[PDB]
Order: sequence, then C-alpha cells, then structure tokens
Amino acid sequence: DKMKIWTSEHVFDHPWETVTTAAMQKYPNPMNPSVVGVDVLDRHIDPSGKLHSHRLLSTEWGLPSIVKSLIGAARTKTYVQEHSVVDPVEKTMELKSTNISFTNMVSVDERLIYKPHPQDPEKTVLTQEAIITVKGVSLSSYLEGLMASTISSNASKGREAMEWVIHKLNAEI
Amino acid sequence: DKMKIWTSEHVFDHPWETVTTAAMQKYPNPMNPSVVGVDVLDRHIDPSGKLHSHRLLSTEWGLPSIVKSLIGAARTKTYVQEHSVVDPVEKTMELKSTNISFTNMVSVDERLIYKPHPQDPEKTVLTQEAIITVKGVSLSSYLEGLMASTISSNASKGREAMEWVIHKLNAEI
Amino acid sequence: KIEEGKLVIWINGDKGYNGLAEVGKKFEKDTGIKVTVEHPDKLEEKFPQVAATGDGPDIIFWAHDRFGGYAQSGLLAEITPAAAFQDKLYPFTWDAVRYNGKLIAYPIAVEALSLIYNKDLLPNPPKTWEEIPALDKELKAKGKSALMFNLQEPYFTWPLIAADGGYAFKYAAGKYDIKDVGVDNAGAKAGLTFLVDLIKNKHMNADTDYSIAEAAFNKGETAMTINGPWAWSNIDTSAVNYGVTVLPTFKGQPSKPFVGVLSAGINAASPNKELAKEFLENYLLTDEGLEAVNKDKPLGAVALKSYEEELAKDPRIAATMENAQKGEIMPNIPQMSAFWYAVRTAVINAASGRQTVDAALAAAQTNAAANSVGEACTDMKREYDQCFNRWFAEKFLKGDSSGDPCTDLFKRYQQCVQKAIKEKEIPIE
Amino acid sequence: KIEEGKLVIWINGDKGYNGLAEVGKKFEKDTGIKVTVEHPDKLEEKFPQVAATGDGPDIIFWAHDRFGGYAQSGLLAEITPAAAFQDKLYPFTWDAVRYNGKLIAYPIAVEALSLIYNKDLLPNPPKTWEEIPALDKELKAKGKSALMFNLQEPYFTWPLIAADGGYAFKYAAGKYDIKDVGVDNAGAKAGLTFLVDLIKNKHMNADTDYSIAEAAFNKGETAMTINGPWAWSNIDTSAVNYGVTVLPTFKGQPSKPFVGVLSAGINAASPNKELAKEFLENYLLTDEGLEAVNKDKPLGAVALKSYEEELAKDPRIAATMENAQKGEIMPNIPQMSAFWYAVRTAVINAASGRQTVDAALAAAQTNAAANSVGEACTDMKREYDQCFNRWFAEKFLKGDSSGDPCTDLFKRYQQCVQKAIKEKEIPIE
Ligand SMILES: OC[C@H]1O[C@H](O[C@H]2[C@H](O)[C@@H](O)[C@@H](O)O[C@@H]2CO)[C@H](O)[C@@H](O)[C@@H]1O
Ligand SMILES: OC[C@H]1O[C@H](O[C@H]2[C@H](O)[C@@H](O)[C@@H](O)O[C@@H]2CO)[C@H](O)[C@@H](O)[C@@H]1O
Ligand code: NA
Ligand code: NA
Repeated sequence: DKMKIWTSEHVFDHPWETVTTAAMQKYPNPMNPSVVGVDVLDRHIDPSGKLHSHRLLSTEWGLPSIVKSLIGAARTKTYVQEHSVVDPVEKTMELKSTNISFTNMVSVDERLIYKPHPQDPEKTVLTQEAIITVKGVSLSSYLEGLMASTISSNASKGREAMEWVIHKLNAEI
Repeated sequence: DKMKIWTSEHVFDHPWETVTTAAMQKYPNPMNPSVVGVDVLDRHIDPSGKLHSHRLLSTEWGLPSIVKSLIGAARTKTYVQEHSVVDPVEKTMELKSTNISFTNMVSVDERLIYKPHPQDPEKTVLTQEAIITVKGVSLSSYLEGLMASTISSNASKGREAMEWVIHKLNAEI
Repeated sequence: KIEEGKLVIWINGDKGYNGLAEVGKKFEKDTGIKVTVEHPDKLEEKFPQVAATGDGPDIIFWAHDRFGGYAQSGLLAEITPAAAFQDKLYPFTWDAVRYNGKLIAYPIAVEALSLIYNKDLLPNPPKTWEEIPALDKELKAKGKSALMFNLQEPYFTWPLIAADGGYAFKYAAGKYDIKDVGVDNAGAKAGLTFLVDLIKNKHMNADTDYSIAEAAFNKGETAMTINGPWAWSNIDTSAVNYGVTVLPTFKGQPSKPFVGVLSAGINAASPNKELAKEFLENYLLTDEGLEAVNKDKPLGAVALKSYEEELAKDPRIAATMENAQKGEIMPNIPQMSAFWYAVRTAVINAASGRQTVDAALAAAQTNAAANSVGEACTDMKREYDQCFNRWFAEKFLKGDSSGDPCTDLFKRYQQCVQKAIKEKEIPIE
Repeated sequence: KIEEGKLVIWINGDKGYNGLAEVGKKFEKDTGIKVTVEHPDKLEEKFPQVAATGDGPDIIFWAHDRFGGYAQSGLLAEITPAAAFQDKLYPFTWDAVRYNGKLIAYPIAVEALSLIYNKDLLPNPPKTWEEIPALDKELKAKGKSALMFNLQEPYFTWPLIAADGGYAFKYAAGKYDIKDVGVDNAGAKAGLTFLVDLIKNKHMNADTDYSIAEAAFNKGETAMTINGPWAWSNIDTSAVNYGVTVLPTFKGQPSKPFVGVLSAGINAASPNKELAKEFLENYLLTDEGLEAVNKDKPLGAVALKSYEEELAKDPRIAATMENAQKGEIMPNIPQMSAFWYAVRTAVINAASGRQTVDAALAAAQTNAAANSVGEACTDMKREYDQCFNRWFAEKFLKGDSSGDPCTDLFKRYQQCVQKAIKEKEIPIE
C-alpha cells in the first residue's frame, strides 16, 4: 500500500526559527496568487507542548476566459485541509496536507518537515513527500487498469464482429 | 523495454479455415460501425508460401454533436495500419496492427494469432496482446514522470514563496 | 498519360453526346484545337480506373453525386471561374458541385425523374402508386402492360423507397452523418415491398432494364414509364404522344427521387487545363452550346440562367422541377459510391425474389459502409475483394495457389488508393 | 441570541440615526412593537463579530460593498419584496445589493463624495488637483488652510488614486477578476504620490481624521474638504455658506470616487424577519420615513423613485450624482473587506512617510488577497493572526507560552468561519 510518486530534500539559508515563523504567515504571497483564502480552523498546544495547527486553504484555479460564465454554474475554488505540528524544543515543524475538494475521486497528500541543518543550525532543511492515490490504488495501477477495462472491452466487440461476419459468411453457402 | 498492458486468449466455435476467411472480410460490420474505410495496400505470397496482407483502416470517432463544425476545422478520421500473415500448411494467422494517426505522441500496438484448437481442430484459438507506448516509455512510467515534473515544479514555487515571505519578514525588524 | 493540344470528353451514352460533339466542332473551327467526345460503357466505373493511372479524358461528365469521391481521391482539378461567370449560373447548382468550399466541377443542368405516360392509353395518369395493379389488370385485358421501367439501376426505384421514409445519409446541421443510413428504416422497407409485390403479382418483371422498357413504351406496348429529360427525344420520333407528370404517391406522400446536377469536371492529370476551361465556359455554357446538346437530348433544367429562362416555358421542364422540388438533391459526399452499390444489389435480390426485402435491405444498410479510403476507388475495391475472397477460400487455403491473386484488378485499385492517400495526405511505412 | 417582538437597528454614527429613530416611533405607535436604533463604534467590524455568534441587530445598515461578504458568510437573510415594491425603487440600486442573483438587502440611498468649499474664502473653487498647493500658499498667507479631509479612511483618498489609473478589481465580462488588482498600477502610484507630496510640502497633515477636518472647515479655518451627503447638516448650522461641486481633476482626468448604496440587511439570526420587512418596506422606504432620516442627515440620492423626484431639485444631490457618474459603483464582492484594509494601511504609511508609495502600495497589492474563507471574518482573521505571529515569535518559540494563544480573538473568529463554512458548504474532518 505505498507509492511515493515523489520525494525531495532542500535547504534554506535561514534559521529554523525564522523559516517556521515565515511558514506560519506564508499566505498570501505573490508566488502563490492562486491561494485566495487561508483560515486557521483550530490550534492547540498539546500535553507534550507541541503546537498543533489545522488550516484550511481555498484555491482558485487560473482559467480566466470563461470564469464569469463558469462560476455562475459552479464554484471555481478548490479546498485543501492542512495539519501542522511545531515542537519548539526539538525544533521540528511537520505539515500534512490533503485536498478536500475531490478526495472521493482522488487524493494527493503532501508531507513536509523542517528541522535545522545538522551541520549548520543557521540553515534549515526541508524534506518533502507526496502520495497520489487515484482510488486508494496507485496512479499507475489505476491508469493501467483502465487499459485492461477498455482494451478487453473493445477486444470483446471484435469477437462479436467476427461471429456476425462468420454467421453471414456461413449463411452464404 | 517490455510492458504488455494486456493479454488474452479466447476460443471460437468455428474451424480456422472459416475464422480466417471471415477475418479477411471483417469490415464493414454492424459491431464496428466506426470502421468506415478498409483498403489492402499490398499483398504478397512470400518464398515460403506465406500470404502477407498490409491493410489500412480508417476510423471515424463517434462524437456526433459538433461533427459538422469540427470536420471543417480538421479531419475526424483516425488511421491504423495493419500487417497479417497466413500460413496455410501450419494453419496460423498472425496480425500486427498500429495506429498511424498519433504515433508521434503515442503508439498502441495489438498482436493476434489464430491457430486451430489443440484439442479440437473444429474450434479456433485466438491469443491477443497489446502494448501501449506513451513515449516509448510505458504508460505508467510516463504518467508517474509527469507527477515528478509538476509536483517538484510546484514544490519549487513554494520555496520561492517562502523566500519572498521571509525577505518581507526579515525586513520588518 | 493524356495528350496535349487535343481535348477528350466523356459523357454517358444516354446523354446527348452528338450535340456536345457539334459544340466541339465550333470550338475546333475557332481555335484549331481538336475535340473528341466519347461515350464509354459503365463510365461511372471506367473514369476512376483510368483516372487513377493518370490517363482518361480531359473533361468528365457525370451526375454531381460521384464528384466528391472523384475530387478527394486526387482525380479532379479545382475549377477557377471568374466571379462574373458564376453570376451567369444559378448558385443552387454551384453548391451541388462544391466540396470543402472548393468548386470541383461546372454544373450543366438539373435532372430528375418524372412519370412519362401514353396519352392515347392513359387519358388521365394515376396520381397514386397503389392504383397501378388495378390498372394493369384492365390494361393487360386490352393486351398491354401498365408500367415498365429500369429495375436494374437503383436510381429509378429510389423514388418509391424514399417515399414513405428512407434516406441515404441523415442530414444534420449542414453535414451528413455517414453513420446514419436510412436504407433499413420502416418506410424504406414498405416502399421496396410494394415494388416486389408488383413483380410477384405479375405486374412488372425483375429482368426489365433501361432498353427493354424504353423499347416497349416507345413501341406503345406499355402505358407508363419512369425516366429523365434525356429519354424524351426517343419518345418524340416514335409515334406516341406523351405527357410528363408527377410520380404517383406512396401512402399519399410524394415519390421522392434524388436530384442530380449533371456536372463537368477537369481531370487532375491533364496538361490542357486552360483549354478545358475556355471550352466549358465560352462554348458549352452558352445559349448556343447548351441548345446544341439539348436539341440532341434534353438536359432537363439548365443551370445557365440565360438559357433556363428561354427553356422553362417547356411544360416538361416544369414537371421535372415539380418532381425535383418533391425530392432531395443528391449528396456529393465520398460515401455515395458505397451507398449506390449497397442499394443496387439490395433491389435486384428483392426483385428476383432470392433475398426477401428485410434481408436484402438490412444487408444494404451495412454494405453502404464498404467505402475505400480513396472513395473514387470504392468500386475497384469491391471487385478486387470479391475476387480475393473467392480465391483465398477456393484456391490458396486448399493449397492450389500458383502466385499472387487477382493481380489485374489489384493493379489499378492500388494506384487509385495510392493517389488518394497523397491527396488525403496519410503517412505510411 | 436575538430577542423576539422588538426590533434593533444598527446604522453608522455619521448617518442620521435620530431621524431613523423617529421613524421607529411612528412604527411603535402603529404596531406596538418597540424599535431600538444604535450607532456602535467601528460597526463595519462590530456587526460580523456579533452576527457570527447569532447575536447582533435585526437590521444592519452599511454601504452595499460589504454585504456580499456578510451574506456569503451566512449572516444575512434573503430579502423577498414583492414585484410591485421593486418597481417603487430604481433597478440600478437593486443591483448593488444583489449577489448570485439573490437580493441580500434593501437599497436606501446612493452616496458619493463631492468637493465642499467655503464660498466666502474660495469665490471659485479649483477645478484642478494640481492648483491646490499654489492656493494653499495664498491661503496660508491670509491665516488659513486650503484643504483638509479625512486621511485615515481610504474612501476619501481613493478618488485621487483611481484618477490617473487605479482599481480594486478589473471588471471583465460581467464578473470581477479577483486576481487582477489595480492598487499597484502606474497612475494609482502617481495619485498617491501627489497626496504625500502635499503633506511633505506642509499643505496637508497625515494625522487629520474625520472630526479634525469637519471641525476646522465648519469653524471656517479651511476653505475646502471632501465629504458626503451626510456631512452637510453640520455645515448648515455652522455659519459658513458652502457649495458642493465636482472633485478637482488629476492629470486632467476626473477624480473617481467609489459609489455606495446605503443598504439595509436582515440578520440571518433573527426571529423578527417579517416585522423587519414591514418596517423597511412600509415605514422607512416611503416619502415620510426617508424624509425623517434625510432631515436629520441627508441620504444623498434616495433609491425610492417617488422621493428622489421630490429631492433632485436639490443642487447638492445634483453634484453628488455628477461625481457619482464620474466614478465607479462599488463591488459587492466578498474580497472587498480584504481590499479595504490593504489600501487603508497603504495610505497612512505613505502619509506618515514611514513607507514610501511604491513599497506601501506594492504591499497593498498582495495584502488585498488576505481574505478569509468566510470573508465576513476577514477582519477578525487579521486581528487573530496579527496576534498569533507576535506571540508565536515572542512567547511560544522562546518557550514562554502559558497556554493556547490569543484565545479571545480566536473564539469569535472560529465561529464566523464555522458559520461561513456551512453557508459555503465545505466538508471537513
Ligand atoms: O442510371 C441512369 C441515370 O442514373 C444516374 O444516377 C446514378 C448516380 O448518379 C450514380 O452515382 C449511380 O451509382 O447511381 C445512380 C444510378 O443507380 C445519373 O444521375 C443519370 O444521369 C443517369 O442517366
Ligand atoms: O469611512 C466613512 C464612509 O466610508 C464608507 O466607505 C467604506 C466602505 O464602504 C467600507 O467597506 C470601508 O472599509 O471602506 C470605506 C472606508 O474606507 C461608507 O460607504 C460611508 O457611508 C462612510 O460614511
Ligand atoms: Na486522505
Ligand atoms: Na510502432
């Protein structure tokens, strides 16, 4: 049940304190103008001292040609739910986020962790994953599975064709 | 370099002579009304006595709503090239077919063989393969590879966002 | 392989080829460029065969319905008449001969079938399809046949089919759906049923062709027949005074006959493309030239405005236009050649009672899709395939092949398709 | 938590709340149902806070621009006036208060800013923004200030920005593109630059608020000011004879001021939804009721046809409509609350010279997207976030938290968003 369609490690030239502070107030910004509404639904410091943040993000896809016509028919905004945990002693910031908008159909899930750089506390390390789950089945499995579906289906039509042709053919003489 | 997105074996209750004869005159038929033109480009009996047929099939996709408008703009017909070989002594009929229409972009390839039924010469056996090659790379590889592409790409925007936010954040005090 | 400095012109042998020949003579007397007019048997098939090789006539005359096929299989040149010339002819006729907004031939005249009757035997012609059997009995009694017409070409029977319902391709939003074929619909069946009943009830006979029926009616042995503007001239010289009128109604709905504009195309493999344009525009499509042809055999309703005026005082063109309006214009889609054989074979089967209507007609429905890729080659394709399926089964699989099969039917067919591919621009290995 | 059988009505303290109170008295005398009119400080923010809990007034009065926010965050009831009633009011005003083709409030009057000047000090008012500094020098010389107006609310400065170029959201094909914000465009910068220059050149002062400027001008210490129909009444009782006229032009282009229709919405959490409709339709929106309000403080140009007629003989409504036509109507999109803070903070910064125009304005561009999901909560969201980012950094990360942060700003904010989610129908875990 595992298939991490991606995974990545990167480094910021900034101390975790400031990377984390900045991550809390990330939106809105010029590099992500599609993020139009961010709200903190709940926030708790837990028994162990870990700050928990649950945030909701609203995103408007950039298809500005028929948008006026389109939004009357249906909403143009996608929503992703987010869960972050800050440990201020061990200096880690986790962040697990799913889209809520089309999760019945598909479910992209991204996990991120910010800890200081083992070699230089001034730098910050960001490791990153992502799982696409098309139907709880990997993207690859699902996409191939479709090919089974229709390939064999069309195959099954061709065999009717043959029988019909043969029937006409057998009928000739 | 191998990934047979599908594979199948089926049986006709008809003797290979007649299945093969009927396969030669398969089109046009009611079960495949999307096949509108079939032409034999070349046919040779080879030094070993094997009949070779190269056929071209024209198919019109069934999207009859904007077809009048659509065809003026561009052709609505897809083309598949076909190669068949008949051995009349060993009683086998091979058939390798590719689409020619969008092969630069993608290339579905189907292989079929009709021999008599080992247990009953009156019945005919049809085994069947199919290879999808999206870019000469399997469908699965290609489709996952895209996820790399954009996932990491969006990841790379988020890191700009962070820097910009941080720069503004660092600038405050 | 067409010679330069002559013109060669094909037109069907039922058309007025001598008249057209005279028009060429005037052309030769004025230019000195020789014109040769031919009327080759089965020309609808013969053109394609020769055109594919790069041979054939410089100018080809046929009903417009097959010109879309011809053009798209790379055989016709795009015609380029001036804007002033186009005003000279009805724009309705320019459309019949227009494919992908390119003009592919010159329209000459509008033709449709009418009821020709013997005014001495039928004082008043039946307005009703269904009244005929009753009439035949009376007429047989006086030693004659009520009606006789060409049962071999589906053109002549089509009106009676498309009467209660029945179509080649449904016309939807300015385009024809090639996937929608009204050969196997409810009324198309009733139409064709009526026809066969008539043969079974001894009233008609399945064998009757064009000549058989022309002869009998012009001999005065039959009271009515169904034919076109061209046939009038042989009736005239015979001592039968005749009328042309509307076709009988089936189920009290008009008989619908497909309408064709006799058009004139210029061969893609022709060095003489500008002589052919002058001959067509400046000699044939004039009051003078069109009269010459029309005198020999009538053209129906000419597409030249200036001569259609001088002509539509004819009470027979009147009746042609009536019937023309009562039916549909023919499609010039490439799938037409396919359609025609499908029904052609359907009709005889019913008529000779070998297949029944439902079978033969259901058959047609699907056989109508038996197009080639180069639809000008659809007829050659049939003959080569019909040859191979006989061979493959009888000879090759039985292990009696002596070499590659139906090599001569294949030879030409290959060339048509090859030319057509280039025109259609498909890429192969 | 709203009581049944009373009505409570909020309207801003610069509006004519006593007049409105009188209208309630007539209502009480006729029905016996008590009416209570309040004017709570910072009402644009106060309504949302209380509305979210299920508390607040039954009826809320504000410029229409913030009503789209209010409605979509589940706070307003859909209004259901009869077709006959709608004919009574201008359809232009019904549109300002219509969101997703649902009416969300009753429009009351159309308001826009004009130039009010002292006819004793300025015989002829400057038609030109750029002529002011020159005038100030002369006026300072006689011991007075040329112009003074509210530099704290961005409403008052907006006209001068949207003059050479500058917009909230581009309007494209009947919808507003929320991704296109004209706060950071070329002329928006020049506009705002002009303003700040004026403070630097000692002509204005950044500190000036509403009251400061009202006082000075009504005291006769200044020649001009920029204000709305409401402010006229305090000028009247003061011994200054005044004119209202067009705003000076910037770059020879009109000063564009956003126009608002003072509308009146019914709280979603209100048992008295049918008393509120009768009070609004049958008491306030009548010649009688509207006069009462207008007498206390003028309403600008009423949306009631039958009273707008009786009124537009006023040469000041005339000048309001002139200026109203010269600018744009305000959007009622939810993103408006966001937009307003973005510019509000932009302007002061420039004015107090702390940030320069390009910086403060670039800042606004992006801050304008700082919407909440429940955009009625966008203001509460700001205050909670501004609190958390101070805490998180100063307290929590330094390991000095004593418990969950900014709990009281968070409390209400949470409720607004929660109500808004239901209204927007999002699904969460
Ligand atoms: O057959 C004589 C008569 O019919 C023709 O109509 C044709 C049609 O145009 C062809 O494409 C053919 O396959 O089908 C019909 C005959 O079944 C001509 O239009 C007409 O001039 C000709 O005399
Ligand atoms: O501020 C006084 C004056 O301005 C108002 O305009 C508002 C706008 O309607 C609000 O949404 C706010 O954030 O921005 C503007 C002020 O900066 C009212 O329209 C008007 O009645 C009120 O008197
Ligand atoms: Na999930
Ligand atoms: Na291939």
